[PDB]
Amino acid sequence: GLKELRAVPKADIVSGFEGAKVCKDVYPKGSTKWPNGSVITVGLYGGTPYVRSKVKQYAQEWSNYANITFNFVESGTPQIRVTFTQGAGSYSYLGTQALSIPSNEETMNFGWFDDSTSDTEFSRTVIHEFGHALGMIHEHQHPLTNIPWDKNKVYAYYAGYPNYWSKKDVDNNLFATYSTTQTQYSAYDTQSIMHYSISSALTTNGFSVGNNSVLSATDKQFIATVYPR
Ligand SMILES: [Zn+2]
Repeated sequence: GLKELRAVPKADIVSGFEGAKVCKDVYPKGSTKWPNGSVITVGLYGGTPYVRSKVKQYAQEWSNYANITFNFVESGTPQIRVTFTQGAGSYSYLGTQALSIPSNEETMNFGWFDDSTSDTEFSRTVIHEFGHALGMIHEHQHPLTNIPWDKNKVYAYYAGYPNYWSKKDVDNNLFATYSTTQTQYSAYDTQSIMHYSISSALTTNGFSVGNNSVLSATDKQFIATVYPR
């Protein structure tokens, strides 16, 4: 199979955020569009056969609309390298930033899948992370109220693997970024698979915001414009 990746220190994975389904922005230590028509190699590291089959299943949905294909392989150094490290959050580098990640590290992680995971949850989270793998950013419609973060909790969550974000890192990279609307679309698309989920595990009111679980009309149109036939 694939050569194993360097080990995650499971002590750096922060405990006590059970059922926190957070997409983490991640940045390489230091254009993201793939060449059009690319066939991108993907390797899966760990996970059960069931979980790995679901990832394949939903990732490849993007190719219905984009002129990009994912070739799931078990040899060499795949271009996208997917782990299943529990509790680390889910994430992907953006687009061709994957190609900047050392070969012994992952480029994508799914932090909460198991063999009881719903089809909708696989669809939502897999398509979403693969959206970032194609270069899409979060859609975030900033609410009029502002977000009621439990700042203590937010600091604790983002302090560990993979970000290792200090308090100032969190204030600049998280609160600042998500204090205003963020979009890649002309009109906002409440339906986008790329919407940024705000977990109630990180807020104070029980406030949460969720993700749509399938590709929107706008998602389908945008990605075909980026990667046309
Ligand atoms: Zn995301």
